[PDB]
Amino acid sequence: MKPARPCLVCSDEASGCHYGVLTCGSCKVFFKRAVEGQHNYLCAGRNDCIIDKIRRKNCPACRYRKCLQAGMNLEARKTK
Amino acid sequence: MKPARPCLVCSDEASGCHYGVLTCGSCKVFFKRAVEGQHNYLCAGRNDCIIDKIRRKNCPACRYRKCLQAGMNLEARKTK
DNA sequence: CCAGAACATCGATGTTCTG
DNA sequence: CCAGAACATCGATGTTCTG
Ligand SMILES: [Zn+2]
Ligand SMILES: [Zn+2]
Ligand SMILES: [Zn+2]
Ligand SMILES: [Zn+2]
Repeated sequence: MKPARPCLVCSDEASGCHYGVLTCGSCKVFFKRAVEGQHNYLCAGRNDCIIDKIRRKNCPACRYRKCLQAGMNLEARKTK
Repeated sequence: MKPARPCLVCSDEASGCHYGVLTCGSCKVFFKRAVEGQHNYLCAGRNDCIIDKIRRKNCPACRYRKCLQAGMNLEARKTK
């Protein structure tokens, strides 16, 4: 049992730099899926929901904001 | 005077009087499924999300709770 | 009419592979 | 090493059916 190396968006076990920030493998494909298309989702609360290995599923909206705020960007850990 | 036409739990068009309250196809099933099944429903906000035709999938814990506040009951009968 | 079973669909996640 | 396709298995959800 590992000392956590925590994903900057959800606190679950990071897996490497993904799109510019340490993150587990789910935020990587979440973000990739988010940016490419229609992220018009709505918060059921007050635009500030907690996140954590269970609750990242609850609010897509907040999760997308947490990706942005932590610096994820597509042509990063890449090109120019 | 009373709203008859829409779901008491998510404001989607009701399908008849299920387990005690005017409701839709979904909250009916959801309700039974809540009570009987063992789950993990965890609010990510403050235990007061807006449950509606689209944010209802976001917090099932709050859907459940809205269902008990509104009157749904399992041993509750039939017949118009 | 309604409860409840069936059926079908949503989508997150995890793996392994290439370049 | 990361990006990003493929393809899998699930849990949660939701609609239409049949008694
Ligand atoms: Zn994460
Ligand atoms: Zn939120
Ligand atoms: Zn409903
Ligand atoms: Zn909630």
